[PDB]
Amino acid sequence: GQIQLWQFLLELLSDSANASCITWEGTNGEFKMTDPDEVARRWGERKSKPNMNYDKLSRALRYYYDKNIMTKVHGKRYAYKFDFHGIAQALQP
Amino acid sequence: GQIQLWQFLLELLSDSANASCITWEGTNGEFKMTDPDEVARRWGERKSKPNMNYDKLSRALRYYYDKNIMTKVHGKRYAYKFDFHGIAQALQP
Ligand SMILES: [Co+2]
Ligand SMILES: [Co+2]
Repeated sequence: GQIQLWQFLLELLSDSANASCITWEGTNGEFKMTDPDEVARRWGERKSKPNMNYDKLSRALRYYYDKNIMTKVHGKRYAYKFDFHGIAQALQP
Repeated sequence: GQIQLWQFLLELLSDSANASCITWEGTNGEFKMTDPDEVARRWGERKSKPNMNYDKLSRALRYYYDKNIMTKVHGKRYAYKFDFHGIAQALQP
């Protein structure tokens, strides 16, 4: 059904078989997209939106910064951090 | 519906109207039970297990240590920390 981008990333992150494109790395919440192109592609497939690429995926994450769901780590690139404040709220109907 | 203990605490944590019994405090994932007795009571009601109390609630959480869902902050009391490793896995069917 209707799965959301943040949920998709935790799905990918939940299995180290996906490490070639995405993996936890760092302290609580921190991950890196080892292949952002591949992560965008897989999302596009899942949400049957085959116009999806990395630029569009990066834009959609921007929405999540103001919701406190996650935040981009400035300085590093392709690095991000899930925040429990917003995730706990996003987890609610 | 049938809801899980870790799921229940995130629900409570999602709303600061519950601060009198449970609140985020600290860095990513860190929380403390301002009223552990109240938290156990509300759980018992939710899972229709009216034998529930703090001692049993703290037992149930110990299960989550080896699942990496959460950990107890040693040296403090009633302080805990949700881990995104285990949570990402717990969200999976
Ligand atoms: Co936060
Ligand atoms: Co961890």
